[PDB]
Amino acid sequence: RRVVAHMPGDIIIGALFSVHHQPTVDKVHERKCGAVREQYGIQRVEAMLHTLERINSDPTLLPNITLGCEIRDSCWHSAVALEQSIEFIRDSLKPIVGVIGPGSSSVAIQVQNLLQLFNIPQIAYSATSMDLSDKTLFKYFMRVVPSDAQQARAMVDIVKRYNWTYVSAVHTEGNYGESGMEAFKDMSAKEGICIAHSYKIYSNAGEQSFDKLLKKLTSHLPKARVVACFCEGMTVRGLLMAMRRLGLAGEFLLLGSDGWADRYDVTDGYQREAVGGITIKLQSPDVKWFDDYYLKLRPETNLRNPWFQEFWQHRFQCRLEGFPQENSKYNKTCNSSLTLKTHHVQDSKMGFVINAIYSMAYGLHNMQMSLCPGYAGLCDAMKPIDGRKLLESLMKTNFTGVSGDTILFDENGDSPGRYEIMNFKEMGKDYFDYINVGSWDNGELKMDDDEVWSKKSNIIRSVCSEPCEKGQIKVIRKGEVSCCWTCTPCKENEYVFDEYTCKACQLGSWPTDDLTGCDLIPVQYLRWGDPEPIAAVVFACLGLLATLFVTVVFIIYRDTPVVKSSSRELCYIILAGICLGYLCTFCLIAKPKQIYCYLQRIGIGLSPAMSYSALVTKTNRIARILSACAQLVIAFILICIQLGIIVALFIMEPPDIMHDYPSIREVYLICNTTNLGVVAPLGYNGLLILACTFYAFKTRNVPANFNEAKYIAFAMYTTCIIALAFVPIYFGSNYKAITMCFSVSLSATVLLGCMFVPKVYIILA
Amino acid sequence: RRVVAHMPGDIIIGALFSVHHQPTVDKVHERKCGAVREQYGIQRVEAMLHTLERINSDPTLLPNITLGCEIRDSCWHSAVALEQSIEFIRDSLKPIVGVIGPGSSSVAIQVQNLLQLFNIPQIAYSATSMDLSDKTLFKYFMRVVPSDAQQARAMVDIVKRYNWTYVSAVHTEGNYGESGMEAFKDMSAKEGICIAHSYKIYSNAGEQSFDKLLKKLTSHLPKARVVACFCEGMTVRGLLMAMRRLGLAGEFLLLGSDGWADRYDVTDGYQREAVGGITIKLQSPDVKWFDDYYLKLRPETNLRNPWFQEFWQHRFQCRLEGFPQENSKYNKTCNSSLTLKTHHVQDSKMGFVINAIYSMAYGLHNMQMSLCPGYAGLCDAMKPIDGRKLLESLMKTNFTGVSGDTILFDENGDSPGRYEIMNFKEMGKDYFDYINVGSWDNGELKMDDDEVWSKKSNIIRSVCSEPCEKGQIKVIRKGEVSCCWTCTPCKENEYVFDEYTCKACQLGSWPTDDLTGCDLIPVQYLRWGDPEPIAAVVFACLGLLATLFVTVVFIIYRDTPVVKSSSRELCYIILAGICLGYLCTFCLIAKPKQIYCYLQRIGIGLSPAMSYSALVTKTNRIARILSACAQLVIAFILICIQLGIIVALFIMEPPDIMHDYPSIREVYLICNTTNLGVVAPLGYNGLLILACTFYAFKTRNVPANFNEAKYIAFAMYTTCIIALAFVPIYFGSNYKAITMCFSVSLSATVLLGCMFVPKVYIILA
Ligand SMILES: *[C@@H]1O[C@H](CO)[C@@H](O)[C@H](O)[C@H]1NC(C)=O
Ligand SMILES: *[C@@H]1O[C@H](CO)[C@@H](O)[C@H](O)[C@H]1NC(C)=O
Ligand SMILES: N[C@@H](Cn1oc(=O)[nH]c1=O)C(=O)O
Ligand SMILES: N[C@@H](Cn1oc(=O)[nH]c1=O)C(=O)O
Repeated sequence: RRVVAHMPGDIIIGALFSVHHQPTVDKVHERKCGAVREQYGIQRVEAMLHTLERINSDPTLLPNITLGCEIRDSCWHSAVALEQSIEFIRDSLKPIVGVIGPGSSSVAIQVQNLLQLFNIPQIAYSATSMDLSDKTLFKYFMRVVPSDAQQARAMVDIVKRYNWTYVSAVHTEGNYGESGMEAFKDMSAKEGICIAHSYKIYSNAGEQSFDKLLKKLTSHLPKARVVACFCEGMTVRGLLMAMRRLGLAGEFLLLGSDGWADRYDVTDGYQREAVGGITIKLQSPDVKWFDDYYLKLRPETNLRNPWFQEFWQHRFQCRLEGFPQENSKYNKTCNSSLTLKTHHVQDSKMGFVINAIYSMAYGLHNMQMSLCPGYAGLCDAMKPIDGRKLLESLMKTNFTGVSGDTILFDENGDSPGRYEIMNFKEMGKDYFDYINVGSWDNGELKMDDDEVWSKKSNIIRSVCSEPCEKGQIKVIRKGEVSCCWTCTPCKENEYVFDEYTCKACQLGSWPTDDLTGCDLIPVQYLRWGDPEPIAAVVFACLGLLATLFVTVVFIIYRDTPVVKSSSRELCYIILAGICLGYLCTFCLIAKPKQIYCYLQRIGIGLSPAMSYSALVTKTNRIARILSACAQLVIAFILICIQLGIIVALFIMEPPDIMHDYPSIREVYLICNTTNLGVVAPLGYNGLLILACTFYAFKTRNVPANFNEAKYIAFAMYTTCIIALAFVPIYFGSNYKAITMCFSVSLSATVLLGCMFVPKVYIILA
Repeated sequence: RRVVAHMPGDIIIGALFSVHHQPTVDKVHERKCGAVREQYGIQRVEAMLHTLERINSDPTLLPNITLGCEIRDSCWHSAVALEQSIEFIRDSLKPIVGVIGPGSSSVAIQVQNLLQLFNIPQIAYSATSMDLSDKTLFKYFMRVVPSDAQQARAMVDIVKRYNWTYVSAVHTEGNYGESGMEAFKDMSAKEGICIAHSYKIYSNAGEQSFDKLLKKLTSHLPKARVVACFCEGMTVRGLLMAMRRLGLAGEFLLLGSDGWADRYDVTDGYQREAVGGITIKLQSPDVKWFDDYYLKLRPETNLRNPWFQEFWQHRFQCRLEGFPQENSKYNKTCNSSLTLKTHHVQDSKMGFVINAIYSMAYGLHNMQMSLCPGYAGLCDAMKPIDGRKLLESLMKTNFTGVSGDTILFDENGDSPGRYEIMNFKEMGKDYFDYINVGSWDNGELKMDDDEVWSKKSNIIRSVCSEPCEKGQIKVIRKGEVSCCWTCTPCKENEYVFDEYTCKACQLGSWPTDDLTGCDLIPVQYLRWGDPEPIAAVVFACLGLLATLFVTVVFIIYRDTPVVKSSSRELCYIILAGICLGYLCTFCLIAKPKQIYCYLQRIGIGLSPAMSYSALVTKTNRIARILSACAQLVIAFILICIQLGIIVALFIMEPPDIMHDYPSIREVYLICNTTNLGVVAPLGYNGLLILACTFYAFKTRNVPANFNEAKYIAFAMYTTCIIALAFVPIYFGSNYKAITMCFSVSLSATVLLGCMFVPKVYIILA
């Protein structure tokens, strides 16, 4: 059977330390674990052997009673550890009062399922699963190291700190890896992280499995460069050997967990491939007295550690002759000058092992003090040491560790801890070692960003797509990982609403700069000034001066017989209307306002009706004679026909400015002028024009005072064509106001030019 | 301690049957399992304690040797089963050759991890998890039921058959639920299904936990109406209890699994909450010879089974007076008239238990006949029965099952099997039953869709969003599962590229019907129909007729002195140009072509200019005299200017068809006409017109033949005004061709109608 390392005592506590390597894949069934381990094996085994013969020699802990030990090998396998635990409990079918729990979390679970039946407390130093924190299933399990929830949080913090978004995930099969990845996914995908794929692999899988895994990992190589390994000690080594085999030598940045840590045995011979990796290590200062005791050890003297001779032969490649464990495999013979001092590395968690073997001692001491305070030794009430009492005392245990910090188990049998984010760099030529960079204690991580990536060209960001926010572009996600987007550009009309929708602005509106929001488009009107309104207003002003001159001539020659042929008042109402129609242009081309446009409508309406109606009455009188003072009256009544019409139109169309939007980009303001509200007065004016066309066609060339009718007929004919010429523009355009102004102005200055100008032209003679 | 049913023999098989219920959450640590179970307990115990006395009686199976037993209760818990297994192996520290392992995945693995260390083959009848198919970790585990991969495939088939896409999932904590749900998730998310959320719950959790789980499940009533368990017996019952408590009676459709099967003890008293649910049950015909043995049992005589009296007093809520197990909790007593024939239901896994026991017996028989073929009994070669040999013999066993089929173990340790879909329907009022509605065997699925939902208003398909492949509204996904999409339209000119993106068509193009594709929109041209161009062509034809009449008169009355004041040809060329006007109109309104382009340009550039040059020469000769044949040459030199300038513009701009895009919806075909390419000939025409105006008023009214000077000046004035009247429309419009046609026509019929016509007006007398 297997060998065991006894040491005598009054109270015996067990331990399970992974002295030998994991059994190979092909010999799992035989359960014959392979090579020996130094750090995880002989160092730990020696620690107990010492940290009990310190406790025994110390009078202040457990006086007059001697803790012994039975240290037994678990080969880091759940099957072997279970058989060893069975060997532990064979006595209960001297009793074992407790064990120092095996390193692996899955192995810890397997051994706990058996130990809790016989009420045997178990203390772990490296088991770091969340699954072991549930006291319903694991009542008799306590740890001196924090859970790996905090470790997953630390890894997530590291990932989020360096913009890393698109990462790959690898985890060892078991409880450690499974729980690690579960926590990592749950608490990462929430915040910002985005896992490309997750792969699982056994520690003892063949090289073929690792090759396949590396191919699958390289499948996403261009984008996902960070691999987040909640993996174990040997899984990462397998990955490194696969990397060496496949020729890939630094396209990945492995992001380890507390299986890689500070360990040198996982990067021996493959330092070129793992350079740049970030690991997370439970903090524990190196003990000193253990080194002093350990370095002086020799294979000749240490008989109490049955694995010592084999390890001694394995480390320095030679053989021992004068001892049974010759192991003739090694050729040369060891000389009496070899020592462990050279290339001596004391692993992490050597603080934790001693802290455990203490916590157990302090629990025993407290329960001894409580049960029989008077006696000093094994009292009658202690001979069958009760598991329940021991666990009750152990739950509330509280002391100072070797590191100087204090140890307390909370309600979950757990102890708090701080992480230390190591980094694998290359100091000199062919010289690699782990460099402490950061830390993480209770959600706060201090990181030396300078030490990692001693430059500004850090590792390529593990992102699926570049930041898509340069302007109008707006990301669309194609069903796959929510962190792969395309850069589809929205249109100029819309602005980015969120980041996945862009929404159109109002009918009169435009997106602001940088597409941040939307704001009202500036309004445009016919400003006072401008090219064309000057050409309008100068025409209007010169027309006003001309008509003032004409009325001055009229009033001067008030009683002249050559002009006292027609009704003088009739030849007045014309010019008054002309003047009003002239000021109509001025009140038309102006800043749109409530007070202005109704007056503008009145101007465009009445003047070219009343003046032309006076002309109609004059032509009526002439044609009928070829009456009395009633004609001035009929004029007034004829005018009014229109005043009533326009006042009626004023009701359904009150003067109020509305904004016009011919296109999405420009906005104009005009009042309630409408096609129906303009055509009707223009229609009436047109009807009057057609009525007076008949009388024009009647008069032809009648010999009158200075041949007035001959000029007025031609004038009215010209006005007809000028009026009908401008309709296509006015129907469809944005120049309605200026066109109306021009049309009115040009319709005027023509009738006066032929009805009054020749009279004034010859009035000088 | 815990009682253990014995039966003496030579070779003792063990077994673990869940006689008692799972220990409550509060008393897990005490390990006191609660109430007794009939189906999963006493029925199975009675089965084994018979089959192994039928086998003993049978001479053809294991002759001259008597199989025994040692049934123990696992209480459906990992902890209790482990201690029972320890009790099994205590002898090996009579030996137990093997066990009929517990039917529970987690319990199976827990017992296996202990048994394989002692080479004890274990056969499970109800452990269907996938994890137990690995022979690297579970070399000593065989089962007579198929794995859960097939069951997950069956559930996925059922889900996909009824269009169910947005589903919710709950699985019992443990190896069975976890593995089953992992397989279901993979195999569903691969194909087309879409899980809203996944919940995990322990089967023995309090009512508060189930209430919280049901709240989380009701968080998605509107869409996720199907919840697909893969959960255990006493987890669907928890769901039903929560449904009863918070008053849901059909808001969900539970889709059960092998755990639910058709068990009547998971819906007793909660039928109203579970109506309509679909379950999956391993097919096993009811064994008949077992019923005859079972129904005749009496508590007075049956003293092999130690649990039988307790079960008897539990089933009939009474107490037995004459035996120590009085259990005075019950009030009334039991008369000698109770019989198990009332409401007798046989569990749906009684085939598999007997099959497993037969398998173990046949394996033992094979190994017996191989090791010592001659001797009939237990030869000396098997006093220490080796577990390895027994496992080797078991792995290749092959016999006929109780149901009728054959039992064989493949290389993976499991056995083939077929499933049976079932539906829990309310047949009569206050009467419910499980109805077989199909089956599932090796991939192919048959379902009687008529029996389930005997209507068309079935359970609403659980979809997060309506299928939005309608019209042109596209699909956008929003950071949640690629099944909860909001449907948005895109622009009318845009056609759908794929299900998620739409893009606009070309500058000149339009999306086809149903927005599937894009096609070239037909071009729009100056159609020969329509009222306006028909009127234009009629006017051009009338102009041609007028010119032909004029030339007929012109020639008839050529040499006559009344018209022989000016050069007939000076007049003729004018006539040639006026005809060329109408020819230009004809060549303008047509299909725009390469030839027609330059022809139309030549016409418009030449005709009016060459006519007006002759006109100005004719006017200026008379004006200056108020000569000879030099007038024709001095006019031709002016005519050459248009030819030169048009040739220059021809060199600058070649004639070609140009396709214009006024809007995204309208496309026209026009020529390469340019503003600068037409303004210059217009400029020359204009300066010629103003020169003619200058020459006009000089002559004013001159007495000539029919007083030509009287009319021609007025005619040209009319031409000038009509020319400048039409230009605003041509400046802004889309009807350039027809506007130019009208302009040319109007400029025509005036140079003749009152300049040539008066000459011939009195030519007939
Ligand atoms: C990205 O990382 C850099 C430092 O590596 C720093 O700007 C910050 O942590 C991140 N920036 C953004 C915009 O997320
Ligand atoms: C939905 O299921 C029905 C059968 O129940 C069948 O038409 C097809 O599988 C699905 N129909 C559509 C339109 O996808
Ligand atoms: N921490 C791991 C165990 N472990 O694996 C290694 O390779 N080192 C180490 O400590 C766990 O909690 O399971
Ligand atoms: N089939 C389950 C076990 N099981 O759970 C129940 O509630 N019934 C039942 O058979 C498994 O394979 O784990």
